[PDB]
Parts: sequence; C-alpha cells; structure tokens
Amino acid sequence: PNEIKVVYLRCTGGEVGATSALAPKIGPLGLSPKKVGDDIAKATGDWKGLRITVKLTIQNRQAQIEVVPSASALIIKALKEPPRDRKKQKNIKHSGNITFDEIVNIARQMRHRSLARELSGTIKEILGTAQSVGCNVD
Amino acid sequence: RVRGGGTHRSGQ
Amino acid sequence: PKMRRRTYRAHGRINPYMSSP
Amino acid sequence: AADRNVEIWKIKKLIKSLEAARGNGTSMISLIIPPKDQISRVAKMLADEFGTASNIKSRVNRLSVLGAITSVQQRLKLYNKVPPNGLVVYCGTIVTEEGKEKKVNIDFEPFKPINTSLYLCDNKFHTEALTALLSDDSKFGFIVIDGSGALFGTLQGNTREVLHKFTVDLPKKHGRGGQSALRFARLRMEKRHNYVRKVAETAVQLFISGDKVNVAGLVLAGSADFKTELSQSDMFDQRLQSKVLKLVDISYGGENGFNQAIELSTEVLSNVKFIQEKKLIGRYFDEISQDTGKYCFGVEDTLKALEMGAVEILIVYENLDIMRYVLHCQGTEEEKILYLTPEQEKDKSHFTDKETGQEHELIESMPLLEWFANNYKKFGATLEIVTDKSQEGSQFVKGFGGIGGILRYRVDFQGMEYQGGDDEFFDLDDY
Amino acid sequence: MEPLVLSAKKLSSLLTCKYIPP
RNA sequence: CCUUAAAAA
RNA sequence: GGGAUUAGGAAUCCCCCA
RNA sequence: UGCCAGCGCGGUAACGGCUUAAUUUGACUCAACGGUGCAUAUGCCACCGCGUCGCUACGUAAAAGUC
RNA sequence: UGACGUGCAAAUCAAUCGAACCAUCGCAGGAAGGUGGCCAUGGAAGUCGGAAUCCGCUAAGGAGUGUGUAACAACUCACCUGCGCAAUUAGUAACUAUGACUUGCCUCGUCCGCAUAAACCAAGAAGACCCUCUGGGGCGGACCACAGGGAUAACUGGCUUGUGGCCAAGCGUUCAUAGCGACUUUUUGAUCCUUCGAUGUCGGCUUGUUCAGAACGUGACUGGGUUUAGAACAGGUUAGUUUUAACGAGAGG
Repeated sequence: PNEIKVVYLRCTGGEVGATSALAPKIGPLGLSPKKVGDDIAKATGDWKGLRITVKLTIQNRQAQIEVVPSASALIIKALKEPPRDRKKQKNIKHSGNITFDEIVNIARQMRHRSLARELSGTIKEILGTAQSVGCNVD
Repeated sequence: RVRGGGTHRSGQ
Repeated sequence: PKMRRRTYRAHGRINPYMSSP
Repeated sequence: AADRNVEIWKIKKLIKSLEAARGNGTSMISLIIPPKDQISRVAKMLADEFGTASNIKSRVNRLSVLGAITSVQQRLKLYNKVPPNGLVVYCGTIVTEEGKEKKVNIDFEPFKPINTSLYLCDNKFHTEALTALLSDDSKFGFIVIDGSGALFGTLQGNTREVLHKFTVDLPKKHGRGGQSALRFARLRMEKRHNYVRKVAETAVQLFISGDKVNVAGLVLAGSADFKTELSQSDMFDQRLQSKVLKLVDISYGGENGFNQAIELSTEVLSNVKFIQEKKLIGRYFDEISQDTGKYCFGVEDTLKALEMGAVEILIVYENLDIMRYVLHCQGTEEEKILYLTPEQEKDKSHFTDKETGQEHELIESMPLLEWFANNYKKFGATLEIVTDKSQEGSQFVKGFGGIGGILRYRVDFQGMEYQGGDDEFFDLDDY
Repeated sequence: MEPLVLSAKKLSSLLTCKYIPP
C-alpha cells in the first residue's frame, strides 16, 4: 500500500546490509522482512562489494533491497581475484588491464540512462571510467 | 698678606 | 666731610654708620 | 609512530593477561626496579630475600619460591645496565588450563616512565601501580623561578625530571650606592627584563616546540617575587597563559624547592582536575540549556548516535555494571548484539528468542568500557573519562545513568521504515 | 676698628653640605 | 658481626 | 662480575670610586 | 567459605639453569647434586634462640623498613 | 633636626690640631549530464585533505573562484543569450619525598648558614668628591693637603635608537584578518658635545622608595633612603648645622 521515493543510501562493501541491519529497522507499526534476508546472499554471492546502490521503493510497507549497480565502481568489477584487503594495506593498488569485450556486452545494462548517440557516445563514455586501471585495454 | 692685628695696615 | 662711625655685626664684623649731612 | 602505539596496546594486552594470572601461595613474585638506580643493589636485596626463603615451613612452596627466585635471577642477568623508563619484572608459577600449573616470567619496557620501587612476593600480581601508566597522562612541565637562575623541571605522575637548570648573576640591592642609585635600579630593572626575555624565550624553545602544547603544567614556583611578574607580563606566553595552575612558595628554594613543588603541584593538580571536570561537564550543561536538543544520555539513543556521526564530546563515567555480551548462536543462524541493563541481566530474557527458543552461547567477555577503548578513534571524536568526585558528576551519574555525550547536531526519534532506514542506512554510511 | 671675619658660620655650612654625599 | 612477613598444641 | 669459607648473606680468602 | 569474608579460631575435611611445543619429576650442611610424605598397603582434593632514623595512626601502637 | 640664622652670640636662647704659634732659611534568462568522480575521512556528495583534472550535448558551464550546511539542500562568481674688637653624633631506606648511613648573598625566604648698613653690581665658594698606554679611572690586556682640567666620569640637556615602548603560515568548533598572529625618548646602552673659580643629588608632601612630560615638574618643605668624622666594600644596622631676597529557552536584564 504505502510507497515513497528512493534514497539509495548504502556506501559499503559489507554483506547483509549493515553489520546488524535485521533488527533496528523494525518500527512500532511493524514490517514484513523480504529482500533484507536471504536475497542479499544472491547479491553478496555474485555482486559482492563495490558499494552497490539500493533503491527503497517499499511496495507494501516493507523493505525492498534492489541489487542493481549504477556505474563508476562497476569498471572495477572486471577482475577474477577479489579475496578482501583487510585494512591499511597501502591502499592496495589492485589492477591489471581489462577484457577486450568491455563494449556493449558489459554496457548493455548501462543503456537505461545515458541518452545521446549510441556508438558515438555511450560505448565511448565507459572508457573514461577506467581511470583506476591506469593501463587501458591497449 | 702681612699677618698681625690692631694696626689697620694688616691684611694689606 | 662725612663723620665716620662703626657698628658691630655678625661674627664680629664691623660695618660703617657714617652720617650723610 | 602509530606502530609504537600498537606496541602500547600490546603492553595493555600484557597487563590484562598479567593481572588475570594468579598463583597459589606466596611463591608469586612481582618486582619493579626504579630509574637511575643500580641493578646490583636490587640483586643484593633479592639475595637477602633468597636467604629469607632458605627457611620455609612448607615442602612444595619452598621449591616454588626458590625456583621463582632462580628464575628472576637468571632473567636479570641478560641486562648489563638500567633500561630507559625503568624496569618492570614479574615472575611466578601460575595455574591454567583446568588447574594445570606452569612457571612464567613477564618482561617489557614501558612506553611511560615510572619512578617507584615495589617488591612484594605475595599471591596475585600487583599490577595496579602500573595502571597509572595505562592512562595517557600529560607531561607536567614545571618552571621553578629563583633569584639565581631557574629550574625547568617536569612531573609525570611519579617520575620527576629536570629538563633544564641554570644560574645567573643578580644586580640586587642598590646598596650604599651614590647620589644616583636610581640608575643602578635601572640596570637592575634591565637585567630583570632580560631575565624576563631570553629565559622565557628559551622556555619557548623547550616547551611549546611548534604550535602544539607538550605540557599542561607551566606551574609557577619561586621564593622570589619574579613569578608574580612572570604571569603578569606581556612577554610571558600566548595561549599557554591560561594553562597556569597556582603559585608555589618554596622556603628552601632550588631542587628541594622543586621537590616541595612536586606534591604541591599534585594538590593544585587536583584543583585543576576539578576545574577541568566542571568545565567538561559544564559544557554539556550548556548543551542541556539549548532547546535545540544537541545532546544525548543513557544507553538508549546514545548508542544509535554512536552508529551515526560521532558525538562532539563523548562523556562516560568509569564504573559501569552493564556489559556488552555477544549473542551469537553456535549454529550462527542468528547473529545478535545488544546492551545488557542490570534488570535484563537478572531477567536474561533476551538470550531466548521466541523464534526458536535456542539460547546463545558465550564466546568471550566484551566489557563496555573496554568496548569504548577498543576503537574510539575509529568511531571518531575522542574518548573521555569523568569522575564522580565533582559535585556535578554525581548529578551526571544519578541524573543520567552515568553515561552520555554532546551531539554535533540534533537527532529525531526513529519512526516508520522509511525514516528508520533513513537513520540506519545512514549509520551504515557513517560506518 | 678693623679685623675681618673667619669662621664656619652659616654659609660655610652648605660647603660642608656639598662635600657630604659624593 | 647478624638472621622468614611467606603460618602447630 | 664469577669461585671458596659459613646452614644461607656481609666479611675474609682467588683472579670598582659617584 | 579456605588468614579472604567472619565468630582464642578461619592459611581446601574450621646438578642448578638458559633455551624449548617438552627439555617429566622428587631431592638444599653432614642427612640434595594427577595433586597432597605437614592426613598415615592408604585418607582427602630450643644461639638458624632473645636503641637511633624514615613511612602510617592516636611517647605508644601499627610495618617485611634501612645502622 | 625649634627660635635666631650679614643673629644677642666667630656656637646664642689661647676661635687654628691626622702634628700648635712666632721668626728665619546594469538588468532579465541559462549555470547542467556520465558522476554523489578516485582515495582518505565518524561524515564532508564545487567549496577538510591527497592525487588526477579526462568529455557527451551545446548559444554556456570548471574533476568548480568566493559564501553556506554535520554533510546535502541553497544563494553567486568564471562563461553563455537578449535588452668676648668645646663649635653637626660521591653514593642509599620495601609507595613517594627524604636521608641516619657507607651578622642570610639570594630576600619583600615560609607557616646541608654566599660570608654565625651689608651681600651683590642668583649670591657667598681656584670642588674636602672624580681625574691629572687606556673611548674617565680601577680591573683586563672615607681624617687627608695643594697646584690644574669638562684635554678626563658621575646630575641634566645634545647626537645615536643598538635597547625599550608603540607581508599572513596559523589560532579562533567550521571560516586568515569579530578578536589575535609566528617566520617614540615615558626605558637603557653608547658618545664626551656643553658645565670642575660649582647648574645643591633621591623620594614624599607594607618598603625611604620609583615600581609592586615640564635641567630624571617643584629644597633662596621634610632628612626617610644615600649620608664626611662614632660603633676598603652598587655587605647590613644606628646618631649626624639644609644658608641669604525590549531581548533571551531560561538564567539574566
């Protein structure tokens, strides 16, 4: 019934929402748990880290954890070896080129909000996102 | 200055 | 020709009391 | 230099593991060797203790004491000269692992110097004397003015230390003088003036260093009147002038005068701790005065405030019965963490969730005060400790539960899932 | 009648005063 | 030249 | 600092005029 | 409960040694070189003798102090 | 420290002695998308810090110059379009400190003793002080007498201002300049120019004190500190002639 505009507040690489998100979120009116539970494992087990944004639509007086990434940090996703980094490890400069298929095969989800020319624009704009690589596709 | 007394010549 | 007269003063010093006619 | 602080945390872990340790009988042997004192004399007195231990009305206890003595003796031999910040030795034969008993020795060089002796071969380690070292005590630089130079000493709980000392010629009384003794008074005022200058500037070289305080003392101490013209002069100090404690008369003068200045500085230190307490709590009273609500108290909202942006001034009393015991199932089917108020400690209802009825098992003790100590820097702001000794402090305890803090800004009570997530996911943003 | 002077007097006293505090 | 505070009528 | 004597330590014995 | 809390009692029946994951352990003049010989096949778990100065308390008491 | 103080008086109410006397030698409109960039940070998403500073659209827009917010939000600027002639009196006790033991410099000490008619034409006065290779002398390298010197100090004043006094890294929760801020002679030194046949030197009108501008205001007032002889000293204590013509939550107000 009740619905409201999203706030997309997350900014963490952590699993299961906050360190203990399951309990504080409850209110006096009460609410029914959904995506906050096991569904996070679908995200943590596949799209871990990279501070993915989460829309809060609340379609039925309850939390709704959308799992879709925006951009920017997405360029980092193209790597096969992310076994944490703990803390204070010299900012861990993890980088090593990128797959040649960085084009529409990865950018297909990015098309929803970009506008302008396709091949002259949206496919080209992702190239500037890869400042973190420091080596380019070459 | 001659020394003496009585006479007025003294002190001259 | 004023008349000459003497008078005693401090520390035994003598000073004139001459008349002026 | 943060790694040295990590070493300090290691020293704290050593103090915890040390104090936790205990041993039956008088066999246990604590020891503390003072700075600037020969080790060999301590070896002689320890030998006298070995002679005292030569006759004991017990079997195993005799061999245990003598063995601890041989242990501290063999351990002592590695040193050749007295270590910096003194020496602190512990020895014994503690029992662990379901009554298993083993000999143990503990050595470390403290980050913070201490100047006291403490030999006491009785049960349980006497680490309380080291607890004063655990605090981040400020250096207490003390200036001891005199008519024949001045003594730039310091204090550090117990460790007195004279950073500098000197003597200078004094113009003194004009004496029989002459028709113009006043010019002699002018040269007197001039030498006194230079004494106000180059000496205090040398103090600027030896204390403030570089726009950062190294001392909280700067206590005056002089049999002569110079201290009265010291605090009352433009040439004195910037900012540091407010750090002055109280005048300290010295009947003998000199280093002995610095020695009386020690304990007198201790009582006036109690005084300025009183002002510091009344101020640190009084600013919180000023926060109470505002209708803006930029304040927090109790175990309730304050924790959620810690979850978000750090409180501008955390304020927590020492003793606190509440403990942060973890609520983690052995099957890990439901992680949980919550504060344990004493009524809940009696009820213990929270251990048994209605969802399954399983009771969470304890893993390791996690006291709330140490829980503040574990990573207060990570939480932002700075940790603070308040005593109940102040009259305002008792009001802080009985009137607020002994815990609270100054918020950077006002916070509303949570309500509905939207605002509740607006606060909680924001807490995640601050984490 | 003629002798002169010669004596400490009152005037001699200042001279005494001036040499007093050099 | 002296002798445990580290434990019995 | 390491031995020896003593039940064990000291000790002794082995290395400017205003 | 185990000189702690309490009422004369209460102190678990009121080769040496560093090192080492271990260097098993007992044994200190002659009379050393699983826990408890200070409960006794077994229970319980007496010469090695007897004022000054510095701390605390109201000359004395209270300490293991230094001569 | 009275009166007098060129007086009644060379001391009042052999006149000379630390070697006598005599003689001789602008306004309106656009200021935005990928993207809240990366990283650090409790948070800082133009405007805390670090690095980087690339482009789609387009008549404009920076990985943002200056305000603001905890941070956003918001308001603007770079750019863009339109309009009678005496006489001054080494090492150390089991908390620490300490240490058995092995007339006072500092000094205004607090509640193991540095060192027990006339004068005169400012006056009377050839300074009883200072001084007779040396930026005065001494050092380094005062019971006193006389002849002279501002050629050579101390009082003041003059010259000098070394001394003293009166751009903006940062502080100020945030923010450089609300308020602070690193890198003139009222002080003194120095000079000896003026004054040695004389310019009466201090303070005042609990410590004598200054302290806590006007010859270092004012002696043709005080003698307290200095202070010649009594008991060599910027070592102390004592007694010693001073002359003449509404607002704010409240508390507060």
